[PDB]
Amino acid sequence: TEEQIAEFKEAFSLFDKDGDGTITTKELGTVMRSLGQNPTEAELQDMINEVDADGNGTIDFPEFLTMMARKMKDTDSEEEIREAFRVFDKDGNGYISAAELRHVMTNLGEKLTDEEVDEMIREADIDGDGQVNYEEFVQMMTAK
Amino acid sequence: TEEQIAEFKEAFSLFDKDGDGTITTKELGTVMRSLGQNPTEAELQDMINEVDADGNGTIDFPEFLTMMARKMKDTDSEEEIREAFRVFDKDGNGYISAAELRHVMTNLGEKLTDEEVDEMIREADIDGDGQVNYEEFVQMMTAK
Amino acid sequence: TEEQIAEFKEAFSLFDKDGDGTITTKELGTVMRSLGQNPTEAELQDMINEVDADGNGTIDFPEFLTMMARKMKDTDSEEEIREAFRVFDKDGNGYISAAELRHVMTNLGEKLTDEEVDEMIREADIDGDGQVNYEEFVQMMTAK
Amino acid sequence: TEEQIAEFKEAFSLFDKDGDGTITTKELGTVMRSLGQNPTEAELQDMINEVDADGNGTIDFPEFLTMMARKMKDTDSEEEIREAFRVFDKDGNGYISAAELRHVMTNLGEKLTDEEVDEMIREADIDGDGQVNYEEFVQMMTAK
Amino acid sequence: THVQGRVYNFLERPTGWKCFVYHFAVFLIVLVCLIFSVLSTIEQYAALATGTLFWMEIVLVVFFGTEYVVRLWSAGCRSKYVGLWGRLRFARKPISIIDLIVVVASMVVLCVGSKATSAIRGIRFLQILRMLHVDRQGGTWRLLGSVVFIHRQELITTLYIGFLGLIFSSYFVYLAEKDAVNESGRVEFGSYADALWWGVVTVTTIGYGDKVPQTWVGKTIASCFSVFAISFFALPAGILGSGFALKVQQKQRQKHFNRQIPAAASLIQTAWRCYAAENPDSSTWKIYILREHHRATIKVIRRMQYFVAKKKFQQARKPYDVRDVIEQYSQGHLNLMVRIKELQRRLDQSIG
Amino acid sequence: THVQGRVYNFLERPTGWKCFVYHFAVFLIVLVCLIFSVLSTIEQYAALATGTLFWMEIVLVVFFGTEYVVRLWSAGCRSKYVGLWGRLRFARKPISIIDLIVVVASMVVLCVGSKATSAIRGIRFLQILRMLHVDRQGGTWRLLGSVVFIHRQELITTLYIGFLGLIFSSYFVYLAEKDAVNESGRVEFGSYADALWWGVVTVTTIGYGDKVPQTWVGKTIASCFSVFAISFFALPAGILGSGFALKVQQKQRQKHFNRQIPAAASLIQTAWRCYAAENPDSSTWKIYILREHHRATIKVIRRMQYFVAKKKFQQARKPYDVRDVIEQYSQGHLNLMVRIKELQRRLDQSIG
Amino acid sequence: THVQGRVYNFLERPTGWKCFVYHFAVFLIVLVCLIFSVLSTIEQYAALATGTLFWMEIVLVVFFGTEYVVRLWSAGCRSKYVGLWGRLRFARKPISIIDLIVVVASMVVLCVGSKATSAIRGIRFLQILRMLHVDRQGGTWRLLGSVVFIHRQELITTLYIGFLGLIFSSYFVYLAEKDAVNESGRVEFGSYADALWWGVVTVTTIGYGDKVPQTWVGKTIASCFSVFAISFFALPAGILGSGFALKVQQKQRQKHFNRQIPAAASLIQTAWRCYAAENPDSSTWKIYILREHHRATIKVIRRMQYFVAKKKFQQARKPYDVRDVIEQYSQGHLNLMVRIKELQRRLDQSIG
Amino acid sequence: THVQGRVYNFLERPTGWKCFVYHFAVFLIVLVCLIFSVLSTIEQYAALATGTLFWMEIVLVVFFGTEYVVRLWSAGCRSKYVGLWGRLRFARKPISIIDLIVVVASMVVLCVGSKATSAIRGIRFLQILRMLHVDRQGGTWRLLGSVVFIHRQELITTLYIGFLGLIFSSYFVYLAEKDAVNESGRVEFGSYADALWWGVVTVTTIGYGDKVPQTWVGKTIASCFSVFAISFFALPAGILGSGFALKVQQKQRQKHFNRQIPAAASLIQTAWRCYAAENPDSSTWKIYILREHHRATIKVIRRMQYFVAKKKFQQARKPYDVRDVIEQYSQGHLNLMVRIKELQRRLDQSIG
Ligand SMILES: [Ca+2]
Ligand SMILES: [Ca+2]
Ligand SMILES: [Ca+2]
Ligand SMILES: [Ca+2]
Ligand SMILES: [Ca+2]
Ligand SMILES: [Ca+2]
Ligand SMILES: [Ca+2]
Ligand SMILES: [Ca+2]
Repeated sequence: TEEQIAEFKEAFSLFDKDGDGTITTKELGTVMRSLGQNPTEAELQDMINEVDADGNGTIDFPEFLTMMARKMKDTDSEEEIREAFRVFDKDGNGYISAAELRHVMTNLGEKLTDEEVDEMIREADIDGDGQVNYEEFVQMMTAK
Repeated sequence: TEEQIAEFKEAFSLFDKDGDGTITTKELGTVMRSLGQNPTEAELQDMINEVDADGNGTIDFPEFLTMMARKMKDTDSEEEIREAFRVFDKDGNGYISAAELRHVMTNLGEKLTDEEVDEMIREADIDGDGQVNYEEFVQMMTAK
Repeated sequence: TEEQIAEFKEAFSLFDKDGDGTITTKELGTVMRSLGQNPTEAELQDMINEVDADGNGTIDFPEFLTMMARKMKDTDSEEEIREAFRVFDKDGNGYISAAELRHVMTNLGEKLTDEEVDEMIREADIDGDGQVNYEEFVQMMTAK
Repeated sequence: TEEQIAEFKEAFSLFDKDGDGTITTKELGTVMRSLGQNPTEAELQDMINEVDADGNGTIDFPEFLTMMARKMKDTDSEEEIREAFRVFDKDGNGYISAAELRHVMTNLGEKLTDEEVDEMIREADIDGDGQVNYEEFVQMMTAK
Repeated sequence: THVQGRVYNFLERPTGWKCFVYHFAVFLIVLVCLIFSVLSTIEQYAALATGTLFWMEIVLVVFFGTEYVVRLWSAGCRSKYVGLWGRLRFARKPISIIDLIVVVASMVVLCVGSKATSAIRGIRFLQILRMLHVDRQGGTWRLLGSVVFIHRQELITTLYIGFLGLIFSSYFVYLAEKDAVNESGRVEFGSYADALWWGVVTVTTIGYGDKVPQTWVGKTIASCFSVFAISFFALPAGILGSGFALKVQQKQRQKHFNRQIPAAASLIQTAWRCYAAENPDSSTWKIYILREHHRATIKVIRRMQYFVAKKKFQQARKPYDVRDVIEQYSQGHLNLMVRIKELQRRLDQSIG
Repeated sequence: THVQGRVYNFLERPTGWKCFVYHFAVFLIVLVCLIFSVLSTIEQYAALATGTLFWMEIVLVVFFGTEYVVRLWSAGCRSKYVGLWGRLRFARKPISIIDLIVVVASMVVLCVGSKATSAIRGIRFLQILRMLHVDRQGGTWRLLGSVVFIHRQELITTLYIGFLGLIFSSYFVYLAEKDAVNESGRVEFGSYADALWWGVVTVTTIGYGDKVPQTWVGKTIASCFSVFAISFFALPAGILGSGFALKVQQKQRQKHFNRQIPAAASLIQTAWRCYAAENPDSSTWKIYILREHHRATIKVIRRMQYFVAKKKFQQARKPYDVRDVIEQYSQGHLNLMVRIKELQRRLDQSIG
Repeated sequence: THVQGRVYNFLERPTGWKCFVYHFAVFLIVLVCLIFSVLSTIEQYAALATGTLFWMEIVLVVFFGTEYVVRLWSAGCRSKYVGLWGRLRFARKPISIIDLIVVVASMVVLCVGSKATSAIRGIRFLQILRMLHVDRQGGTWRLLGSVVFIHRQELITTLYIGFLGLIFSSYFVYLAEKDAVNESGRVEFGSYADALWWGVVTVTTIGYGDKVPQTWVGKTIASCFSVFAISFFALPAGILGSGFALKVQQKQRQKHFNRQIPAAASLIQTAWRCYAAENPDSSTWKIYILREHHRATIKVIRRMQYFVAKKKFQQARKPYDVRDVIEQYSQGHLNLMVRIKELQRRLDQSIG
Repeated sequence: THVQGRVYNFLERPTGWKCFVYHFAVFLIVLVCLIFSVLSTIEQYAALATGTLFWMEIVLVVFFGTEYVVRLWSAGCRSKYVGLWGRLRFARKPISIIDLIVVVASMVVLCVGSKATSAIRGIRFLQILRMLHVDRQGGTWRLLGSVVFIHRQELITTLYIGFLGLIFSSYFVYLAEKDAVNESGRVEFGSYADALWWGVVTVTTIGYGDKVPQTWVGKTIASCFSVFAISFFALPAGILGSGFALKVQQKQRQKHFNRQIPAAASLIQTAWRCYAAENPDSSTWKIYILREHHRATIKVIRRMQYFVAKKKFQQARKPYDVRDVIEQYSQGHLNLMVRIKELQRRLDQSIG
């Protein structure tokens, strides 16, 4: 929609903060370290290699529109998220325990804070039975 | 022709400027930086790997004659140039717009000056319709 | 067994000596250099890549239990040890000499001391005939 | 022969000059630089990777005997030397000119001195016709 | 506590040796019953087998009915098959529909018979159709479907060439042998229908010989057709054999299951964070640490983290190739360039 | 504005589901008409189909004529097919020539018939020939031609071996069975023509049996021939199946379409600069900045830039391999050698 | 000193040219005797061959008995075949059991005959069974078993599809041709037994023609069956040919035999050290140098060294791949990071 | 000056378009003469072709005689074929021997005939034998020999399995059908000779049907034999097709011809230096610069240089693989370790 295009326009302008019309890894790292995100060249290349579809190594306005034309509710999206829940399902019988989920969240990734760990155990719980109904969890991830 | 051989002879002598009979990446970089072409070892290896057909890593007189025995009007040449115009033809319907050509020229390559951008839009234009007749453009590239 | 689990528990605690619950290459190198084992990052990565089954790069208690659940008397174990004795059997006729074994032990590996070389030539010897009965040697490696 | 074994023995002793019984890249480089051969680690690894058949990275006496058990008059040897003369035979008609041989010898390899270039043009010449009889040249390489 | 999972493993997915041998015994006894029913029509076992058909039929239908009932009851272990809706989803599967159709047809025919040849043949059909139930991982049908899906354009092209070649060859055969009469006076090629039948026989190399050209030109064109189009007839066997061989070759280059665990966890975390970006009153915003217009920036950061996690997930599912080496070398070279530049700047500052 | 492009996409290159199903329906109705015409000669549909042949014939010829006309009119979208010369170039294509020949033959036969068996057979021939029009990307003919071109020497060698083997085997069969008489007195091998026919039948495994050797030596030599030469007969199927399998395997290692965009742009720029090197009065010479004899040097620089761009283009079209890793490692090692040498020189200067 | 090894090499594992030609001569004379016995029943050699059967039989049985005796005596060279128990282990091998059974059956039949057709046929059976003794490295049976073991699920799937397809096709053929009567009044398809026989003939492309459908629908369904299921019939040849081709392709990427010697020696040393960890009174504990509770730590160190040696052994047996390059690059990058960090720390300390 | 080379290129190794079309015309006219001679025996061309056989025979023998003479004369261009000994070496080649035998047989038969069927057949044999002369690069015979040599053990194993399987299957067929009588009273399986013939027909899928089992057990064992052993019959086609496919796949990874020039030159120089090490009075010893016992050291240095050059030559002939990357990374890492160690030592000296 036109309003969505305008929103992407001011988002691009704010993320640029330079007026050149192209946004670089230097500027992205600068804004993250202003926020305090201690960036890395690994993050910079993980950004360049996929979003920058033109291939010039920068972030142009038409490029940004192309990557904002994405959609997270794709059939491929819920299929891959379901397979991801199947990745750590060691038993393979459709039974998933909350203890292993808590351990993985705490010891891997961003090292989830106890607040968001409690958020995990409260949102994904059928009356706190320990066996989360991950299909409806996938549905309400996709529903957003 | 004999005159062509002589022309290649003085071209080799001028590009050498040393009298050793062999021309190296050091001398090529020196002459480019005298012209002001801020060379790079990447350019030096991109030169060595293809022209230096003998494989000794230098530029000898018989080598230079072998690489000047080239011809840019080869059937393979216009075939590959036509495929190259097909590379960025996103639509694939034979329609090419001048706006994308201008954007690519300005934002990629040598960062074409506005003068040569105007040269592009004036030479490749059927009365300025925006749909260049790229087949005749290929023909008059090959015709030189 | 429960006693075996307890033994693994105090072994993990002693090898940690930090109380964090996870043991790192830094601590392992520190304890080895306290023993005097002049460690190397090659040894550290050769440790991480195989024992650390979780993949977090450390030594956790459940991980340590998983790697202590091993067994050295496996059919694959004696098969691979028999193939290993077949590796340096140059003749391939089932005849193995003690001289080559002594030379290999002295000039390769940990550079076996004369004491353990004598241990080799006395344990693996059918009345000192020079032709060791390597099948029973494999059996009493596996029997432990 | 026993005399050949003894010759290899004193050759090994002279090339060692240390008495350890094993000869290393350090000692080989030292003796070459005493001769004045300005060695390189590339030469050292090109030596280790092929002669050192045991794989310990040094030059032991049994190893040296194994590599001196070679023979340069092997059928594979003259076959590969004939193919090597076929490698630079650009025409492929069995005709080889002495001018290209002289140019290759002078501009590649050890940069053959004019003395050995004259040796080339005098030994390999059927009355100085310029078309060397390379089959008999191969035969008298193999005959030694 | 785990009785439902245990019975589900015992029934749906046998493994090890106990359940594997049990399922093998069931399969072999089913095949023995099928072959005995095949031999029943022959006069050797015309009477005894037919008399014993009803007993084995009722025993088998009872066994498969109980098996279907217990499998449906144990289907509740799967999260997607929990409740009445989940049981319906399990039943709506093609295999479950096949099983219920087979058992209902069996009970219908048995109750009608209790109080002919077509009924018995339908019994064999439902037995061999239920025999397909042993396929549990889809290793036959799903595998062949995937193989076809990979090579759709190739099979389309090959079939197109084969049909066109056989059609032209049959037309040439007919025009050469319009008046084809074999020995002792029979018109073998009565029409191009006969020509097409001879062509398909030749391409399948049956060689029945009921329609064989009797002219030299016909023999030559038949030889040319055999040279050209029989290769099309032999294609798919070699094609899918090579496909299986290359799949097995690539089966040796998969990363260990623990390598994709960090990528899966990271993508789950990023997906949850993107979903929770719609919750303004969350308390996780200050963990990164006043904040009024930075919510959009945080949403963009979470979105790009989710995209990076998606890239990591696609990288995890694919085997090793040159791209991993290229990117590893690129990141190492960039790191060492950066470190050398920092050292150069610091040394230039220090020297003065 | 885009109506010509839209109709060109609808007709020439169907995609998605609407046009794809439309073209599938057209193809299936064409095949149904073809099979009904095939069944027409049989007495089941001798009268009704023949009576209805003219109606379907005129309807189809009108449909294909309109389709050809609209496709030719829409061909003007392509730049190479603009104007009368472009329309002629479109018509000079083999597919366009085939279509126009088919439609003109159809209208000729229909107008002659309006005011026999051969005419109807030619109608079927033109229908199946126009049926080849569905090939639009050349995925059948161009693909098979490319596959043959890749393996020309291999097919030449294999065919050479096969023909020589079958020729010697047939000669041995004839010399063994010059007086071959089967049961009840027929000379099956009347000549080496019969021997050659038996040999081709054996290598194609038809097994008609009209000429079968009756001697033990003949049986042994026939067995040897079957062992040796039938493999030649079975070659091409497996050969091109393996070729397709390896092509599909290599289909996973192509760079993204945006990676070759910089190379294409650079080569276009270098080509234009080389062409414009012939224009002395250009104003782009001073952009690099007095200049009298440096025009030749600038021409050489542009030529070497064009050669480098050509190398980049050839690199873009080929998939990943060891060469890319080798050159990347070489450039990185050279860069770090250069940087370390610069650091060493600067430090030696600084220490004094 | 080495006479037992020499005779073992001469008998069990011929190599070079002398023993190789000797074994080839033995094999060819055995085959000549077999083919002469095959020709014996024919009247050309009915009398002379039968009269000479006993002489060659006794000579051969004596030769193979002496060969078996000398091979069993020379089996003592192998360490696992030392002593009476080792001789029994050698005899318990399937090949040794086959040889002893063959020789005992031969001597039994010869002594019974000395003082009919079935006996002679059993003689041929034991001769061709002993003929299998030439397989010494298992290159036939062990290789085929390994190839099957690698592709067990693939052959299971392919066979499953093939049998199901042929079963349904045969049922369709029977239902189409229940009343199948060919020319001059014979019921070719008397039952679905005949239908199954015709189906297996078609899938094997024998084309005997004793049961050929006479209806158009039968011909169409037979053509569909030939298109679908004959590929299954042709699968295994191409499958294992591709397997052999890929094995030979991978045969070029093995490390030299001296490369695994250090890994083997290290794993032997670690295994011995782990075994000796149970010996508290050993004198090797102080070599690493007071020690009371460190025995468990030393045991853990030896265990992890043994695990690392096992990893090295598994790496040695596998050919080169991307993993080796990845780990080499990782270790080099880690080393140079560590060295650069040390240099940075030392320079920061020095500058002050 | 180059007339001998030009005629050698024109005759032995045609290339381009002129000589290529000339040789193609010669080959096609030879094939036309062969097929006309094949058709000569048939009564259509019984008289005219036979009357014209002598004219074409003498013309062709004169043409091939002149061609052989000029080729032998032009063979002197090759260095190994210089002089009478070189001409004999050229003549001793199998192709030259074949050509001279063919021409001498042709002139003998023509002079005898001038002043029967077997002679004409021998004429065809020598024509098709001389037809093999078009093979000049050995692309058929040498290629097949190399392919066999690569897979000797694989073909040995496969053939062994195939013959054993067919032998046991034929024995089972005979024991099942000892009294095999087909319809209307003929003993189809009169013996295991008939059983072997039926087995080879089945494995080759000829399906003549002269010996078809009439029992159910015979049909089952024949089906098992067809399932097992026909794959062996189909092996070699797929095996060598996969071999050709992998060879073509590896044809894309060869280094340019100029890359092996330095290795060849270095190995030639080292070989000459090793040969000249036997010449004490040479003047090249002082180029490296008093020298009494260093001659042995110089010989060892030259020998190790020759070995290194041999390693470079073996590396040049093999395509790219992981070993090149491994050694390049190893040398780069060693260089940068050495440089960093030198820098560390110099900095430690400087800081004091
Ligand atoms: Ca903007
Ligand atoms: Ca910045
Ligand atoms: Ca010059
Ligand atoms: Ca310079
Ligand atoms: Ca603890
Ligand atoms: Ca520490
Ligand atoms: Ca010594
Ligand atoms: Ca030194």
